[PDB]
Amino acid sequence: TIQNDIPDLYSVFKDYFPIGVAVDPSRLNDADPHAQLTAKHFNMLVAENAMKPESLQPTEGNFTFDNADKIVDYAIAHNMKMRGHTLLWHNQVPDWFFQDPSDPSKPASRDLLLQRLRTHITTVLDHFKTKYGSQNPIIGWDVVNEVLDDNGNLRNSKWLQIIGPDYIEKAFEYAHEADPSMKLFINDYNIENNGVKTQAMYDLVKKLKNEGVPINGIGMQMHISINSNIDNIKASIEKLASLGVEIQVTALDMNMNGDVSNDALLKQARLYKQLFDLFKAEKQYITAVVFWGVSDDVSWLSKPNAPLLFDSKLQAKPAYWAIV
Ligand SMILES: O[C@@H]1[C@@H](O)[C@H](O[C@@H]2CO[C@@H](O[C@@H]3CO[C@@H](O[C@@H]4CO[C@H](O)[C@H](O)[C@H]4O)[C@H](O)[C@H]3O)[C@H](O)[C@H]2O)OC[C@H]1O
Repeated sequence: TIQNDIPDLYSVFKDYFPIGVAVDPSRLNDADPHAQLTAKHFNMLVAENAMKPESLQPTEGNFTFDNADKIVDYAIAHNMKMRGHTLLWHNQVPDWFFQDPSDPSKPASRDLLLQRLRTHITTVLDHFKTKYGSQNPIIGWDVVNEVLDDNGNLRNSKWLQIIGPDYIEKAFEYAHEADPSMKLFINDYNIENNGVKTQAMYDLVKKLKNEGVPINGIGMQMHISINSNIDNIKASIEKLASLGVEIQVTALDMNMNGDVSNDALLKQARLYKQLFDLFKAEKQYITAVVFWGVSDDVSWLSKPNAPLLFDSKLQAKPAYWAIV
């Protein structure tokens, strides 16, 4: 059971930015404590998995929007905005995209893969626009996810192998053409560490924006750890923000490296407080902060862990109280 009388988390940040959360469609019923926690504390929602490519077009032409729509219906019912995650990735994407349909032992051509990407993006954005219209809660999409490798080069996924480096620009062009009302993001992890990947994200967005690619924002996943350096996060935000794009913290959680002791929870609270003070300080750039999961028991990190503000019993942790 949840604590009904403690402060609604997002309300603490109303003069700064929406606070959202990634959810599973099976945790949205009124009587479910995870759904109670979701509606109480967040004013923004993201599908943890239901809007990924395999979740929306498992086989060619066979679109499966029921789970995504269940999440959108819930967001509408609770007056929450949404982020769309994600139109292109190298995981949770079906193999059929990359196969020649007459000979599945061979790869699709550059033109066929680009056409498939255009059809997927356009169908996905047109589905939400035609079904929900002005009530569509989605304000933007992660158009491409994790396109850099950890050395800062372009990740050599099947998209890069078949099409070449301009597949990124093309995804943005297709999404902008389908729905020019959506803010378009490039999303990635490790770009908060102020290392080679941060520099590479800055370089790639600088280049694509100067070429007229309609990129509106950079999504910083923020899968940080109990040992993360706040100074590196602040320097990454400043560097990426200098491009004149919005910054959203899209998938925040904290890896405890197996240490879930009471001492570690107190260290986690001090670090989360510093992190949120930094986000507030950078409110002129940051337009959303989203946690990657509702509570520790449903976090995607392997066990043992304690990554979020609500524990495995759905209770507020020391980090919740430090932030509010
Ligand atoms: O048919 C069933 C399968 O579909 C099911 O497969 C599961 C699907 O969930 C995978 O875990 C997900 C991996 O993505 C994580 O989100 C990432 C987090 O990192 C970045 O922020 C990134 O941008 C996000 O997309 C999700 O949090 C996580 O749930 C899982 O690995 C896979 O096995 O398996 C069972 C079948 O019945």
